[PDB]
Amino acid sequence: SMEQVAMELRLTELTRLLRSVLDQLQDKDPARIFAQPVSLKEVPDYLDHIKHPMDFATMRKRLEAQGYKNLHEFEEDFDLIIDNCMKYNARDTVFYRAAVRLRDQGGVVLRQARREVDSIG
Repeated sequence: SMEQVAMELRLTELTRLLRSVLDQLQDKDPARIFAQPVSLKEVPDYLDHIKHPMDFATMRKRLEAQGYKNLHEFEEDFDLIIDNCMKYNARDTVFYRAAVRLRDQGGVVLRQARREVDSIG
């Protein structure tokens, strides 16, 4: 149908907007602490602590399969990256501090993406 195709053009455009959001959020992590999954070879107990691991490469794979239906789902994944880090790592670590900075900095980007999604439909 024509409706299904119109829908698919909107998801494609949302995917387009979310890709730009993702790049902007990832720039706020120049150390690349959040680029890749936590290694289970290097942190063998990780899944005993963290039930839903997340990272920017995993988000990108979902993104390119158009697996984000709306901004809320994309934000959920971003929040996992931060929230998992802040639990597993203590307050006085470079990792925890990097998460705080990414949250703070990403907030600005997410604030305007929400306006852009509502605005453009």
